[PDB]
Amino acid sequence: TKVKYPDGFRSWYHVKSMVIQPGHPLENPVGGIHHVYANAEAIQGLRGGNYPDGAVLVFDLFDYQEDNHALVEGKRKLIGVMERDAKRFSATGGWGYEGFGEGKPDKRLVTDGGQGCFGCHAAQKESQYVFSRLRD
Amino acid sequence: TKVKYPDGFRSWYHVKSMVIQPGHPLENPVGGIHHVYANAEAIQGLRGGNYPDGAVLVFDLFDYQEDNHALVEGKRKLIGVMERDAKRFSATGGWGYEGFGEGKPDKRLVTDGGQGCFGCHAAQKESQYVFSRLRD
Ligand code: HEC
Ligand code: HEC
Ligand SMILES: [Zn+2]
Ligand SMILES: [Zn+2]
Repeated sequence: TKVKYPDGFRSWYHVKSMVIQPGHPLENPVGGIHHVYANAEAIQGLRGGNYPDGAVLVFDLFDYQEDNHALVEGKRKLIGVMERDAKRFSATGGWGYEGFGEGKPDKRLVTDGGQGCFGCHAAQKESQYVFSRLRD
Repeated sequence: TKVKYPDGFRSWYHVKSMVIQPGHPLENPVGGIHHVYANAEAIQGLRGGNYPDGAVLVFDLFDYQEDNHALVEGKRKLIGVMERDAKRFSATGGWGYEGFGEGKPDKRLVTDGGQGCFGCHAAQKESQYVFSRLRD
C-alpha cells in the first residue's frame, strides 16, 4: 500500500517544466521551477495509450534564485510521485500519491492515503488523472 | 564538417534548466526557458571523465508566457548543439557548434563555423568548454 521511492527518476524522460512564482495561487506549497519525469510505462499512457501498472510520474520541485534577469535552479524542495497500480491504489483512482521532502526517500509527506492529492487530480479523470501533456 | 541534427534528443538525460528573462545580456537570442540534454557519451564528460567523440549536448530553448505569475512553456524557439569530435572540430577546441531554428534540421543558424560560440565557450576550457554542471 506504499508508493516506492522512484530510484533513478533523474535518468528518465523529461515530460515538461513550469515555473510557479509568488502571487500564483499554488505558490504554497509548489512555488519554484518544477520538472515532470516519466518512466517507460508512464510514456505509454502520456502518448494516449493506457498506463500499465508500474507507470511512475515524478514532479521534481526546485527553489530558484533571481540572478540578473535569470531564474537559476537552487535546492530541491520536494518530489511528488504518482505510481500506477489499478488494484492496490483503487481508493485513489488506480494511482498511489506520495511526496518526499527534498526528494529524500526517508521524508515521506502524505498522511491521508493520498485523498488530498486525488481530490485535485480527480478533475483530470478524462486524461487518467494526469495534468501533464507530452510535448515535442 | 557540419554538426548532425541530434535526432531523439528529447529522450536523452535532462542535465539542468534555466529561465533567461527579458533584459538579460543574451535575451537576443536565448531569452526563454531552456533545458540542457546530454546523450550517454556526454554524461561521461559531465561526471568528470574526458568527453568522448560522439558526445552531444543540446540547449533546448522554449518561449514562455507569464500567466498569473506562472511561466508556462510555449513554442520551441531553437536548439543549440555541441557535438564532440576532437579531429573534425579541432578548429573550435574539438566541439562542433550548430543551432537549429525551432529545433528543425532544415534551419541551421551558425554561419561563422562556430567561432562566436567557441569565443564564449573558451572561458570554460578547464571544464572541456561546457558550462552546465550535472546536478542530482
Ligand atoms: C490541485 C489543487 C493539486 C493538488 C492538491 C495536487 N496536485 Fe499534483 N499536480 C497538479 C497540477 C496542476 C499539475 C500539473 C503541473 C504542470 O506542470 O502541468 C500536477 C502534477 C503532478 C504530477 C505530475 C503528473 C501530472 O499529473 O501532470 C505528480 C507526480 C503530482 N502532481 C503529484 C501530486 C501529489 C503526490 C499530490 C499530493 C501530495 C498532488 N500532486 C497534489 C495539481 C495538484
Ligand atoms: C557566451 C556569450 C555564449 C555564447 C556566444 C554561446 N554560448 Fe553556449 N552557453 C553559454 C552559457 C552560459 C551556457 C550555460 C547555460 C546553463 O543553463 O547553464 C551555454 C550552454 C550551451 C549548451 C549546453 C552545454 C553547456 O555548455 O552548458 C550548448 C549545447 C550551447 N551552449 C551551444 C551554443 C552554440 C551552438 C553557440 C553559438 C551559436 C553558443 N552556445 C553560444 C554561453 C554562450
Ligand atoms: Zn536589469
Ligand atoms: Zn510575475
